[PDB]
Amino acid sequence: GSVQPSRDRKDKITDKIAYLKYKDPQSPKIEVLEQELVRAEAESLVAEAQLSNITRSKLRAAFNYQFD
Amino acid sequence: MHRTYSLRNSRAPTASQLQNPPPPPSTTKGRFFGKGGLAYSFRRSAAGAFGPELSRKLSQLVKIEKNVLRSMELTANERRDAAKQLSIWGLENDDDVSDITDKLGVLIYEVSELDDQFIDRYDQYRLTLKSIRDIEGSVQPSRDRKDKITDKIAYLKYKDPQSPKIEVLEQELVRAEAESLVAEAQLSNITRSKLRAAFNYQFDSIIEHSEKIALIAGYGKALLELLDDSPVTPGETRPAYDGYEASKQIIIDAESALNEWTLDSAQVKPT
Amino acid sequence: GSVQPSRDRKDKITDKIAYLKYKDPQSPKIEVLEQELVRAEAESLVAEAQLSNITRSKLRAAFNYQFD
Repeated sequence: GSVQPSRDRKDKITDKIAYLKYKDPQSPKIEVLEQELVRAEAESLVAEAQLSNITRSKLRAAFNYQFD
Repeated sequence: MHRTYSLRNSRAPTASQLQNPPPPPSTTKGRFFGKGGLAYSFRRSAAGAFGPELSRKLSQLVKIEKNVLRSMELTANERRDAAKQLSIWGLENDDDVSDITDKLGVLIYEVSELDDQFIDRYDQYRLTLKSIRDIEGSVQPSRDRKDKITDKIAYLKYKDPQSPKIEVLEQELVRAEAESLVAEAQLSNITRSKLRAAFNYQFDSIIEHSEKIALIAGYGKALLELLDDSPVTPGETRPAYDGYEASKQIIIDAESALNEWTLDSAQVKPT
Repeated sequence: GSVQPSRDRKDKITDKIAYLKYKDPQSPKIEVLEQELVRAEAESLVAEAQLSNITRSKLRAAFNYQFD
């Protein structure tokens, strides 16, 4: 649930990028939004990796404890 | 700066100062403020109060240089008006004075046009700086979030180490730290690459403008020989002016030299 | 004036293509609109060529007659 806002922000920012590049490619925020998008993409990649590790490690452990 | 090992406001004179003593301070430095305008001094303060903390000094610089640009366009219009007034006033005097004043007004109008072109280039450089201002202002929320999250981590680990959000907040903090590291790297690259490029463009505009005005000054100084300082006794009068062709040739040569000027044609060679 | 509707249609169709490919790339009219755009582009290229020839040939001739 805490990871989800990261990807929500990523999709919102990429939607804004698409809208700005479609309506007016020569926008003042031509590349600042793109750089913010790429740093958010790096953060979301780290978040997805840690989410996968923690989910798959606490599923195999909580269910192991439950089965014990 | 031409300062000296002294505790006074006096500055070390240069070779030009030794050859030509400096004139007294201008009589236009009247005591009101030197302000120019209330909006001029309030726009900067308004820009320097709100907005992101990181993009605060840069916004102040952008606003100050916008005021620079406004005052420069004002002085360009003022100088072109002065040239027009000189050309108008040249009629009442002799033919040689009229022609010389007309050519000088043409040169001053050309200087004003070059000033306007430099104004456009300055605005381009200001927009280049505005881009880095915007990117740093967008970067600032990332680090603001990082500090807020680390403060929350410290508070939670101090008040109750066995909190339900024991490690989710830490993982969110580390991913935010990775994002902030990428943001800082890209901010450094873009800031340091658009500072060295916007200022390079600004200096190119500066040297081009300076060379063009230097050529204008030299050509006007060579034109001023057609004017004569010979005084006439009250009874006598000069023969008719005949230096029209010389002035025409000198202004044609000035225009040709200005048109031919390029970046590689600059004769200024710094050591 | 008769040539102008061709380019007006070309810009309208390319705007529609951009809008459709931004809002939903997997649109049912995925490639029919693109093919219509390319055939309109060929028609507009022929129109521009003939407009240039006729304009530049009747300017040099009408003005030659006027100068005569």
